[PDB]
Amino acid sequence: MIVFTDLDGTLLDERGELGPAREALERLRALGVPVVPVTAKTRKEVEALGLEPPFIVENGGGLYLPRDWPVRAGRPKGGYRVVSLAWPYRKVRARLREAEALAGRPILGYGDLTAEAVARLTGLSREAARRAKAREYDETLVLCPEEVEAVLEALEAVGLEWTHGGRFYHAAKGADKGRAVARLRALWPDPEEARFAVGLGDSLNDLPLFRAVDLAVYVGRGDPPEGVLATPAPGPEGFRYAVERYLLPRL
Amino acid sequence: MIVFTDLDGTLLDERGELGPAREALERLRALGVPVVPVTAKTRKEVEALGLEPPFIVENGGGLYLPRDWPVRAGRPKGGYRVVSLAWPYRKVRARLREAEALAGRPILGYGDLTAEAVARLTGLSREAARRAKAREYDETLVLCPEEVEAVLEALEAVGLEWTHGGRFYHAAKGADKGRAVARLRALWPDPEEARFAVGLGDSLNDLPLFRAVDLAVYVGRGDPPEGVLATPAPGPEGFRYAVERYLLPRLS
Ligand SMILES: O=C(O)[C@@H](CO)O[C@H]1O[C@H](CO)[C@@H](O)[C@H](O)[C@@H]1O
Ligand SMILES: O=C(O)[C@@H](CO)O[C@H]1O[C@H](CO)[C@@H](O)[C@H](O)[C@@H]1O
Ligand SMILES: [Mg+2]
Repeated sequence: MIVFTDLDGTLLDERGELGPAREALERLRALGVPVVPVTAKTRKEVEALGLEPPFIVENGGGLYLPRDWPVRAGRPKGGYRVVSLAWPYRKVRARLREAEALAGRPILGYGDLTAEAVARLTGLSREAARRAKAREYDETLVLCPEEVEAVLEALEAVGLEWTHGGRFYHAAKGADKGRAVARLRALWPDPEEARFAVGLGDSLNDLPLFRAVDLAVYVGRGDPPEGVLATPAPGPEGFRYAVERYLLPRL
Repeated sequence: MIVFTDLDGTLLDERGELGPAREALERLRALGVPVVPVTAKTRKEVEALGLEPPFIVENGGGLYLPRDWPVRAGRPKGGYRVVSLAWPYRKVRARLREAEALAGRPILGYGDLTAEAVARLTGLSREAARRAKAREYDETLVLCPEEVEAVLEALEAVGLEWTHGGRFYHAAKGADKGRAVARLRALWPDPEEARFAVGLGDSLNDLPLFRAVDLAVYVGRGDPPEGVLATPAPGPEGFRYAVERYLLPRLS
C-alpha cells in the first residue's frame, strides 16, 4: 500500500498537520506505510514543511525522489533526483505573454508579484510566500473572477493547460497529479508495495489523483465525486477518519 | 501668468516624450512664463524627464520647490524643499488592505508588482518602471474593468480617495491637483506673476486642476468638462495650439 495525499486541505488545510492528522500520520508511519504528498506547492514549500522525498510538487509538474532511490530515474540534484514531467516555469511564463496578447488583457501570476503581495493574497507569511514563488513548472494565476473565462480560452489557444487548486487557477503544460502518481508507482522499487494505491484529496477537483489510485477518498465538504469515498468531517479529523476506517483494517 | 500642465496625455506624447512639446515650451520660456508640471508621476520620473522644480507630483501629493525658493516652506532634501500634502504611500497601502477585505477580492497596485510587471503593464522600460514604482504618496491601481465599481466603493468605504490619470485608477488621501496648485500659487514669490493661472490637462485627475486656475484648457479625447476650453487635437499638439491661440494673444 502507498498513500498519496493532497496537502491542500487533506493534511494541511489549517496551515500544518493538526492533532488528529498527526496521530493518523504517525500510525501510518509505524505500520511502514509510505505516504507521498501530492501538492500544488513547490519543492521549497514542501521542504520547509519538513517533508522527505518522494513527493510530487506543482500539480504533478515535478516528481522528487531521494538521490539514492533504488530505481534510477530523473536528474540528480543534491540530495534529490528530479523527474520533470511538465514544461519549465520560464517557458510557461513566455506562453502566458502570448496569451495576454490573445486575450487583449493582462494575465497576472505569482511571477509578477512581490512576496508580500503573494503573502497577502494567500494568507502565507512573507517567508512562505517566497517559497511559493520559487516555482519550477507551474504558475499560480491571480485572475479577476469576471475575466477567468476569456483568460482560460487564451491559455489553451497558446498550448497551455489550466487547473483549479482550491483558491487559484494554475497554468502549466504537462503537470497532472494522476500522471505523476502513475509515474511514481511505475518507479516504485517494490512493485508489490505499489500495487494498491490510496488517494486522499480535499478538492472536488482532485479527480486526476482519484482516477490514478485504487481507493479514492474525498475529505472535504459536500458530496464526493462518483466512485469516490467520503468522510463525515473534513480536515485532519476527516483524514484520521479515513485512515482509521479505510486503511488500518487493511494492515 | 503661470502655466500649470499635466504631463501624460497633455505635455507628453503617446510614448512619454517631451520632443513634440519642446517648441511650445520654448515660446513660454522666451516670454519668461513659468511652466509647472502637475502630474500623476513620481519625483524620480519628473527628474528623469529633466524637469526642474517647482513641480507637483503624484496627483498633488507632494509639492517640490527649489532649495532656495524665496518663500520658506516644506522640508529640505538636498537641492529641494518638499511640501507634503497627502498621506504617505505606506499609509495608503495599509488602508488598501482594508478595502481589499471589504471588496472580497484582490486590489493590486504597483506596490504589489515587480518593476518587470509594471513595465509590461505600462509600456515603460524596466528602468522607467522602477521610477514609477518609487511612490511617496499615491498608489497606481491595476484593476480589471469589471471590478472597478466595487473597488471604488470599497476605497470610499475605507476613507481613501480615488481618481484616474488617463490610463489607470489611483488611490490616495489628500492628493488633489487643485489643492497643490493653490498651495503653490500662495507660495509664489511674485503675487502679480501668480495672479493669472492657466491649466492644461486631459484626464479625470485634472478636473481639480481646471477648477484651481483662471484659464482652463482640455487637450484630452472627446468633449471637454463643462465650460472648459477645447483644442482641435489632443495631447502635445493640443498644448501647442493652446499656447499659440489662447496664451500668446493674452501675453500681448
Ligand atoms: O491553488 C491553491 O489554492 C493552492 C492550493 O492548491 O496552491 C497555491 O496557493 C498556495 C497558497 O495557498 C501555495 O502554497 C501554492 O504554492 C500555490 O501557489
Ligand atoms: O494614471 C495614468 O494614466 C498615468 C498618468 O500620468 O500615471 C500612471 O501611469 C504612468 C505610466 O503610464 C506612470 O508614469 C505614473 O507614475 C502613474 O503610475
Ligand atoms: Mg493624464
